[PDB]
Amino acid sequence: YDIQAWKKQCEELLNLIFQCEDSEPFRQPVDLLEYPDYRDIIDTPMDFATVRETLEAGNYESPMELCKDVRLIFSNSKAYTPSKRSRIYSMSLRLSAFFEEHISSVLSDYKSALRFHKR
Ligand SMILES: Cc1cc(Cn2nc(C)ccc2=O)on1
Repeated sequence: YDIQAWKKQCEELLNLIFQCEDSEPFRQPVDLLEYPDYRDIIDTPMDFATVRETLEAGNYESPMELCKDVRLIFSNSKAYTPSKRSRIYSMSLRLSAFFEEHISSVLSDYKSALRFHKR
């Protein structure tokens, strides 16, 4: 029932994501010089360095907020892909499965801890 435990758990999961080869296209903001129409398709760019920085700055109140930003990385990849068979989009689907597999217990533990706090 540790209300704060999610933060270190998210730091560790981000470290695992950074060591994954599938995260390479998502580690830094999408290069607007290489994809000049990116902002015509994507309203809110997101990447894993921005997520890690937001977490380290103490600018996430809960793992749900972190999860919303990570999911935005994947939805942006899906929205920008010209094909569901593209390399970057295919990497995003594997990385998303890995993320969802690991974030589930973090969210469950946090919500359980908060319910215990308000019992
Ligand atoms: C994340 C992310 C990276 C890209 C942009 N992109 N990158 C390459 C190498 C080829 C096609 C292409 O669309 O789009 N979202």
